[PDB]
Amino acid sequence: EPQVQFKLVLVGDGGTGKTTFVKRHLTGEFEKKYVATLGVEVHPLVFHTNRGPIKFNVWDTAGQEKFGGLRDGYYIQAQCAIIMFDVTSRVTYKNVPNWHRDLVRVCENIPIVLCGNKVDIKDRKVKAKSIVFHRKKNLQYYDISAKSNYNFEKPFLWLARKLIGDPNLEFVAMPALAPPEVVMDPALAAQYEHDLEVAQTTALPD
Amino acid sequence: GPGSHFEPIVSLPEVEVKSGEEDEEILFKERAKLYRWDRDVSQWKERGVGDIKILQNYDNKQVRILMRRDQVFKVCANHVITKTMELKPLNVSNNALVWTASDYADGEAKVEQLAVRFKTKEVADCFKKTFEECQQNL
Ligand SMILES: Nc1nc2c(ncn2[C@@H]2O[C@H](COP(=O)(O)OP(=O)(O)NP(=O)(O)O)[C@@H](O)[C@H]2O)c(=O)[nH]1
Ligand SMILES: [Mg+2]
Repeated sequence: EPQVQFKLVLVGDGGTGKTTFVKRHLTGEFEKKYVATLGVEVHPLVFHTNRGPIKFNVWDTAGQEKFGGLRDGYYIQAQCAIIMFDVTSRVTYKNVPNWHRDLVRVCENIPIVLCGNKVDIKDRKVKAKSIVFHRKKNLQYYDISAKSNYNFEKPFLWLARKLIGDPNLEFVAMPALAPPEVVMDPALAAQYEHDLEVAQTTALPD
Repeated sequence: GPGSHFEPIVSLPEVEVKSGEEDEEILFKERAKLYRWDRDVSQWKERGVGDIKILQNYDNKQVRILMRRDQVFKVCANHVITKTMELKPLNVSNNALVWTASDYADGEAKVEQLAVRFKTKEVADCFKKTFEECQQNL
């Protein structure tokens, strides 16, 4: 029962991991294939806190120019944003100001998190020292990795604390309702059986 | 910029959130990586990483599996253990077990093929033992 909804616009260069970051929160998966986002894809993310469930409607925008779609048209009535770049690609960090400029042009003083993704990669190109844009604009910065989940919840915890005005806000265990005993559909029984056989021949991702 | 300025803030009241586990006994609690089979692309997809629990209700003796993700604490597995479930090794991976369940992690029942991977073979063997001990006591 979400107490509040917030529109969150996720922006950044193509390939920086925006869609992978959102899918990780949505389903827990790590999608390895890069399929460019076409325009935007909107996904809800609910987090339970000591002050109730909080829903973020995440507008995952396209980073590729050719697939931009509405571009800044997606930002209308946005209450917060995440700017993502890749710490293994200096050009993605070089364009962070342009993304920030486009955001503030439409939304002005909304809370914004700057995220340097793919810190799991050894050959890091954008060193922690070279990241100074958050200081020049008063943004919150986090190193993150959607592959290793390093700090992958910090951007939402911080945005939540800023939007709710509660410095002590914490994520808490969502209620785990005891499930009912369901009898499985005998009609789809043969389908469940085939899926299990194929699954037993396929190995886990890592 | 620096200095005074107005921001829209939504104030919320404190709430006592119950985990739903208060009336259950922990029979098993170990770290694990859970996977879910996606039949549309024929892949095992990571489903969550955290502590997977075998819980038993004190009063009605019902046994279920429950797991929560790290850092976000969201449910990635929630289903009762039945006598018809078959917990088998995943031969093509190491220290992995597979079984089918009607899961409620996302708020509604979905039949899913799940795979759980533990740190050691020893922990995996202890999970399979506790799992099958609950089945025999059904
Ligand atoms: N090593 C590593 N790879 C990552 C990480 N996050 C994402 N990737 C990979 O980076 C690639 C780009 O992913 P994707 O999320 O589609 O990028 P995007 O920013 O959404 N791109 P677009 O703007 O075109 O939609 C994928 O191959 C994905 O697996 C990470 O933390 N580490
Ligand atoms: Mg994308």
